[PDB]
Amino acid sequence: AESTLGAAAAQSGRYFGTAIASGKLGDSAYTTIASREFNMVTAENEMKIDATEPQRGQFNFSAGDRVYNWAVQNGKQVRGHALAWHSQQPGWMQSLSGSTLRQAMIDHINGVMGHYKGKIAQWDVVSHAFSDDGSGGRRDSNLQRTGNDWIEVAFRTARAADPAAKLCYNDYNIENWTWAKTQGVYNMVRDFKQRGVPIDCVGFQSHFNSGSPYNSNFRTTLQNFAALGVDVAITELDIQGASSSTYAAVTNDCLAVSRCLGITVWGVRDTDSWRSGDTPLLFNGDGSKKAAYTAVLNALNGGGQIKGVGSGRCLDVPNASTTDGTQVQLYDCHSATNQQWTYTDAGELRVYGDKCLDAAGTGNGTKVQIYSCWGGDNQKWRLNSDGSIVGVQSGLCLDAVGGGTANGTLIQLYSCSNGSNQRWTRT
Amino acid sequence: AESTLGAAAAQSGRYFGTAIASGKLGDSAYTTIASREFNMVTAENEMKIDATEPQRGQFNFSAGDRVYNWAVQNGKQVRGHALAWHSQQPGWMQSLSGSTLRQAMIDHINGVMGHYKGKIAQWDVVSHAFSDDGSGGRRDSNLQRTGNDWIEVAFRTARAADPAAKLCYNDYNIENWTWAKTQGVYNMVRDFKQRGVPIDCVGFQSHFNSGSPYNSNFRTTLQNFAALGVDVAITELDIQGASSSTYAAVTNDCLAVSRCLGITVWGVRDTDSWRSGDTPLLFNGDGSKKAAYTAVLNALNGGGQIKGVGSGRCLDVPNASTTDGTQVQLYDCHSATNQQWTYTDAGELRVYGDKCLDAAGTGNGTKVQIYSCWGGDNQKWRLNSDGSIVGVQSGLCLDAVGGGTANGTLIQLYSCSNGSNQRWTRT
Ligand SMILES: *[C@H]1OC[C@@H](O[C@@H]2OC[C@@H](O)[C@H](O)[C@H]2O)[C@H](O)[C@H]1O
Ligand SMILES: *[C@H]1OC[C@@H](O[C@@H]2OC[C@@H](O)[C@H](O)[C@H]2O)[C@H](O)[C@H]1O
Repeated sequence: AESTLGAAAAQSGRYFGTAIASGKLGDSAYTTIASREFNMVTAENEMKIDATEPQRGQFNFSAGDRVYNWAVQNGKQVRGHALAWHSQQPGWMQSLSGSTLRQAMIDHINGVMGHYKGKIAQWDVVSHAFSDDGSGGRRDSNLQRTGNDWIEVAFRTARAADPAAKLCYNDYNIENWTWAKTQGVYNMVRDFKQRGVPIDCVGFQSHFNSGSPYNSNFRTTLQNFAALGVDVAITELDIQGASSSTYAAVTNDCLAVSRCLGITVWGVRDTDSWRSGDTPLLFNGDGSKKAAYTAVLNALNGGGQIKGVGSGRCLDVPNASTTDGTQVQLYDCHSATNQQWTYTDAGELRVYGDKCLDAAGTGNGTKVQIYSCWGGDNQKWRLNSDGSIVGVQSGLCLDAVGGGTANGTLIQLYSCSNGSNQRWTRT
Repeated sequence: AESTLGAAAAQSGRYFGTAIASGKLGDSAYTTIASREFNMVTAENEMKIDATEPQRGQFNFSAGDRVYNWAVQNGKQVRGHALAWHSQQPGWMQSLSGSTLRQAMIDHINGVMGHYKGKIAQWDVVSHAFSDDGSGGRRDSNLQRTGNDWIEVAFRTARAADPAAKLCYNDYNIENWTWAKTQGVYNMVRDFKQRGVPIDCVGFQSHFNSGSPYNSNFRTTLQNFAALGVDVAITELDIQGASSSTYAAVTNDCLAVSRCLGITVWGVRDTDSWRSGDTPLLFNGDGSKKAAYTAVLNALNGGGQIKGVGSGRCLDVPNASTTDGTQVQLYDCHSATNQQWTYTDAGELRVYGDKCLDAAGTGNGTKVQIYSCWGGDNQKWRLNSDGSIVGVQSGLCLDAVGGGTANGTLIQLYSCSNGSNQRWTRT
């Protein structure tokens, strides 16, 4: 299969997952998308320390089990997150220190993994243990204060608790190979593999934004870790603005690494994101597939003028007008700026540099025209492999009215039918 | 004098107003912006029929006076809206028809205008009375069903109630001259003037979006009505996406017509808008001035490479790199693509076509770099006449670190100081 992300990833033995929030499982729109598109699930918060052990020695898996059960019942594997780290610790653990904390860490690992023994594909045993100060050293936390060997102990503890799960070390800002933090983690994992410390995978948060941009060397980082004899996984992927090229680039980086088990995006819809202001996911708040969704799907499946297949004519702006509201048409192809369209990272089809292919509404018969670019979803489009061009907001296809093929035939939105008047070739 | 919208508009004897919502007056950010920028106020809902006459014969001005008092206390004039129309009628009026409704309409006009007698600059006596069906005729409402002369009667009643107020007929979709609706309204106003019916102005909602685009013939529309002997006013202006060129065009249309009294935008911040999803106003949710704000201010005030004054060097992307996160610098100006910036309608400074001048943060010293364009406010800039370039999200100026002038000098964000290292020209 290749119409959904998970199924597309499965073609190469990989998975495409998401972070599930138990509180959203009652949202039909949410579950419809999540059950259909992903085959791997990570509990967004339900399996963390405070959620699973609210009081010292008192475990609770009500929320964790609901996420786990929803996942397995809907055909998805699960990544456990997270067993031992400085963040979101319950009040009682935050106050602990020394051997007492070290013992509480061990007890927590045994309790949680024991509850889910043999049912978890991957466990983020330790996460966010390194600093961002630029030294490439450990983060100063109550756990780190118990001794530099706490991470190694956590992993040894984890292996014994559940030998069937892949044990991962997860962190962020370790994607760019030139960063000190990336090197610090690399050296630790290398040391671990050399000394025989039980670690099977390294998780890369992959939280990209202009403050910590994606860089092509992320593939090199993944390959360098894979060379150490550990699998790698993109664990919390989200990209500020959801650039189509960047999402495709990250997807292809995993596909280029044999040991990359799969990719998980941190959330379903932008409105479900912990960073919603950055609209960093693959689905909009209304549940519509974004331009980035198609870019990712295309990559997973192994994937100028815009000419209509049925007419042989090009998408044209009448008389090279730059007036907002000018409906586009079909016209004999020729070298002119009013027939030169540029597909942007945001999913727009631009002309003249700052004018956007624009849908004047959302239903069948909607006029498609040029309008000043401003970021509306009615100005975003998905370029499908079959040649159809679908409006993000409407979910409708660019359509040459009535199947017309002569010069002057107007363009509208219309239910996709795979008709020749809805298929386009880019040159 | 020329630093705020109202003051700039006053330089041509006009006003620049907004719609005020009484329920938002407790918001310090809201009132700070509103009090500072506008010299005309329209109550968004507080002076409508249901808000001023909750029961037949029982008037209530608690809501209206809160808006009125705030306006006068802050030096603004007031546009009354709206006395007789089909929308937002209280239940008791919705139940009326024929002569009973006709008298209730007259009583309402007398009651409300009497309360505000002599304190209102303009009153939208009747609003939204024409149909959008293309016939150019009247909208079917209980008022229209009382007789075609209801509008005339409303105006005659209003003149007698308060001879000091300018009486306006307000409507939408009457901006494009070619529309039947526009001409139907024109015919009515012409008839009124010819027969001596008291009408002093025509208000144009000016609600523009790709579904009902702004058209340059709007200036001829304004001119046509002005020639009838009535003033004109842009009453509820908002533009989808807040296109800078469109906002400037509309502003210039009013500035070109001597009888255009002024412009009112329908709201303060995008988040306050009745159509917030179209981010159609001049201020963002966090209260920052958008690129469109500067476009309007510039227009009211009379109306490639980016060289730094003093250094004489141009904004340059190091080694013509296209890598996200590359900090920009100053460098000898030369015909190169890694220079050549394009200011878009959305307020971006683009390079390479799809890369955006990007601020990785909001404080002083913030790195200014290139990043994929996605619409973030940290990618929007305002080009001031003094030569400064201010980041919309940060409110800080593009700054050449340490006042450096040699090649390699990095660009950052920094509190505006009018220094030569924060002044740019184009070129
Ligand atoms: C990676 O970063 C995202 C983390 O998830 C968030 O943690 C804080 C919660 O408030 C938020 O809802 C979560 O999405 C995740 O645990 C890290 O590993
Ligand atoms: C012009 O259009 C906007 C109208 O104002 C809105 O009316 C409906 C309310 O729910 C909304 O809050 C208002 O902004 C105005 O009255 C018309 O003249």
